[PDB]
Amino acid sequence: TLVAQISETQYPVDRYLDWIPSLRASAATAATFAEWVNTSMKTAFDLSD
Amino acid sequence: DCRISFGMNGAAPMIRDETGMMVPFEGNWIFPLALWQMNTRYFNQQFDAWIKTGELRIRIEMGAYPYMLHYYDPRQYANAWNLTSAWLEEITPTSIPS
Amino acid sequence: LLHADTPRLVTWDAGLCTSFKIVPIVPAQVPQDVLAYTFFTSSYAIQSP
Amino acid sequence: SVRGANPLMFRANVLHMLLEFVLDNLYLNRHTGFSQDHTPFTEGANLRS
Repeated sequence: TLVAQISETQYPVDRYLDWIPSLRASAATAATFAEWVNTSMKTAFDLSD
Repeated sequence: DCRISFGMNGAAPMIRDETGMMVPFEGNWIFPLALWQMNTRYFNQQFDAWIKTGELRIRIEMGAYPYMLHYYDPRQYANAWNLTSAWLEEITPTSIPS
Repeated sequence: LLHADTPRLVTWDAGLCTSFKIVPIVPAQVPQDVLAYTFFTSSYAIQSP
Repeated sequence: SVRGANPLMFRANVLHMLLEFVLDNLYLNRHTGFSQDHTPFTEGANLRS
């Protein structure tokens, strides 16, 4: 759901903020973003694996 | 597409409209921020003398921007050029200060 | 005839494929009387193609 | 003459030059890495290193 806001896909989730400007991100930018989305959840739920 | 021609022999310098007309440095304009962010040093040499004491209004379309606000005593003198020009000299091809 | 050499068929090129470069012949008159030195993009070290 | 050339050898030297020019450009174009444009110049292009 979060990568579909900054990238372009055909998966419909409802476009909850569009007035904030961004770029049509490619795979490297989306992977860097998804790594932070990963490590925030790992840091909060206290996982290591 | 904004190309700037200096006025020769006392003419006013001009800049290109999106339609195709050249216009002088007066009035009310509308920018995307990408124009300035392309030309952040060329436009400072051209426009900062006209914004400060002349008659030029520029509306820079952004959508979103973080802000830092200063307060002033309204019983005193207050001039915001040393903040405005400090912002305009620092917004750069990658980033933007608040 | 018992053992001959082998040719080098596969060879890779990583740079941009061209053979026609553009050479400057004379210099340009950037400090001049008529226009000020602020018109030229060479005064700001803007890289041009 | 160090700087002289026979005018009856011009076609032989031109075909000399063309054969060297064709034999030099026998390579294969190689894929290298890419990078997303963070500057606002292009509208999110994929530029190559």
